[PDB]
Amino acid sequence: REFTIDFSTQQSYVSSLNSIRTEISTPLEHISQGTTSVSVINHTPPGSYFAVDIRGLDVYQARFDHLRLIIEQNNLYVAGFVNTATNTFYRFSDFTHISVPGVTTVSMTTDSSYTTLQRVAALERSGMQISRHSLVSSYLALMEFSGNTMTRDASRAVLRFVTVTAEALRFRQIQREFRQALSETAPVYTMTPGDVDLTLNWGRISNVLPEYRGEDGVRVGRISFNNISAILGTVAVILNCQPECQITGDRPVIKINNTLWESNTAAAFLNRKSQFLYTTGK
Amino acid sequence: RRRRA
Amino acid sequence: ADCAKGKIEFSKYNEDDTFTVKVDGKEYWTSRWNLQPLLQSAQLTGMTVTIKSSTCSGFAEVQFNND
Amino acid sequence: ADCAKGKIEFSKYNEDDTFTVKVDGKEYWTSRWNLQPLLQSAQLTGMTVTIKSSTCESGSGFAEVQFNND
Amino acid sequence: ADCAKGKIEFSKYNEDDTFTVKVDGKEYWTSRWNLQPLLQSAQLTGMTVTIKSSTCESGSGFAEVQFNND
Amino acid sequence: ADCAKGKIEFSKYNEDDTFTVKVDGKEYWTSRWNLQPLLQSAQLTGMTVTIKSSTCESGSGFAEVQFNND
Amino acid sequence: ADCAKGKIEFSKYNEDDTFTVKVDGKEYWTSRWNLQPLLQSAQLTGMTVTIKSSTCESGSGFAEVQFNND
Repeated sequence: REFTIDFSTQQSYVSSLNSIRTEISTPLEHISQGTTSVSVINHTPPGSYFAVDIRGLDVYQARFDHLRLIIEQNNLYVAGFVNTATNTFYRFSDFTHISVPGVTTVSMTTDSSYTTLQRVAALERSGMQISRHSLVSSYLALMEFSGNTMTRDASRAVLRFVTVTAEALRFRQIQREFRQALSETAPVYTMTPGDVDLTLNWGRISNVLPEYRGEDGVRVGRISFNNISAILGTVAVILNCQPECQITGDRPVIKINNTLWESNTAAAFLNRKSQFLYTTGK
Repeated sequence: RRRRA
Repeated sequence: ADCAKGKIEFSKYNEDDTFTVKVDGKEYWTSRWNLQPLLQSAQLTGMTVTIKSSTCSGFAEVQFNND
Repeated sequence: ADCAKGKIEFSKYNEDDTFTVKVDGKEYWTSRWNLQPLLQSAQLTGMTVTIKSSTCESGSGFAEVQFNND
Repeated sequence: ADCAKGKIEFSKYNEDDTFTVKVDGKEYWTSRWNLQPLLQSAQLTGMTVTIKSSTCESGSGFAEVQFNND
Repeated sequence: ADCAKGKIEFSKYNEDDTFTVKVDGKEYWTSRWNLQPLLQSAQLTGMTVTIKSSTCESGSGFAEVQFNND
Repeated sequence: ADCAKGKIEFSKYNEDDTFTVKVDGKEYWTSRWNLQPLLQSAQLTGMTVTIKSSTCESGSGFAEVQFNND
């Protein structure tokens, strides 16, 4: 399947994301209002992907229109990017199982981890700035890119595009914050430490939210939600609980004082022995 | 395994 | 003997550095410091605890079960 | 006496290795090291604590505290 | 030997300050103080543990245990 | 003085028996073992910590810290 | 040297009371008593830990470890 993400306006951008979510995921019964929900990605076989055509970098103009992202459907990872002018798929080393017909596949030495990408890009995501202007620069970098090894500028471009496509699909919070950059004012979106933490906790969140039944709160490691509006304002799409669903153990949640806790978080602060014995037993 | 993009 | 079985209704750190729990309507205390985090964890996660002792006052044997 | 009952508003490790909690608008400190992680667990989980002392003036010490769930 | 691998079915603090876990239908005790909260947290989250001991009969002691992510 | 306020970005135990935390872009260390589980729990639960010290120089030691759920 | 940076694949309490973690396919042990709960908490929450030591071969000891949120 092919989808467009159109950056022309906040309307076109949010419309694009919503359409993708509707096609690839199903609302949770207990976290859904109108057609705005936390949804679970529908099961697809391993290696299934969808394509995202990038449009509207120049508002409503049919230009800058040769970038396509290949997204593994079950986990929303960007597996690589396609230059549709050269018909070339630059594929990260951790996605050799993703086969795209009709294109020349360039298998890259670079893996898609944020650790690798930030290193090669010399750019940390916390404090990363994204604007319409830097999305155009990112587009140009990706269409100039050639070869099997990610360059600094190509890595910066992927960091920016992954944030405003796949991570925004996952997190309505990132959708809402970034979309201001698309307005006529053209402000800068700055990725926050909270945004970053959300992306790092996506699997854990995905394991916990299917258990939510209207508790007063949800606590998943560093992540806290205090009501359904906070959940819906933050999270849009979760994994179908995939290996990212589980860290250790087999208990998704503990209800404590009408708060739904990730059980591993509670376990990780309830595993201390007597403090006096701890501190004096050096 | 560290978070993939 | 199984002195008490159930959820911890409250726990209490005492001025003499012992630790009290109320289980099935009865209060019991222990002087074993490592039981303080173990009991509070049981209380927070909803474990069934079985207080055991030769005289069912003080205890130093307790079983923990997930609900 | 029951000096204060409620959730822990903040906790604080002090340079003399005592430990402060604020409950129902009043601050109390304990020198019992064993209470430090137990009070942190209570604070994290929204436990209702009851500070018990013979001196209940804010800024006073305590070494007895009850932990309740909702 | 690897005596038992699985989730902790119950745990027990013992009057001699040892600590017992039931794994794969068999009970094992340890005198290692530091294992008490580590085993209880494994228990509450359903962590699989591997008990390692010279003897594997229920009632055996252990001083070595692996915490797995299964 | 309030040296730094924020969530803990990382923590680290060093061979020289110091425990470093990074808060709001600044690194501080403590050798109070009491503070290791308190700080790590704060880190993994996302509490807001306020590092407090007489002097707030970069890389300086601390033994006072406030913990807030938010 | 930075020996390993990754999630804890398993942990083990050893007969000599040291504590072993497997990170990035290699096993590392520590005698530092303060680290045992911290390492189990890292394992439980899937924290990325950075093991630093003078030798990085599997079976090396360590005393220095960083706990990261990413």
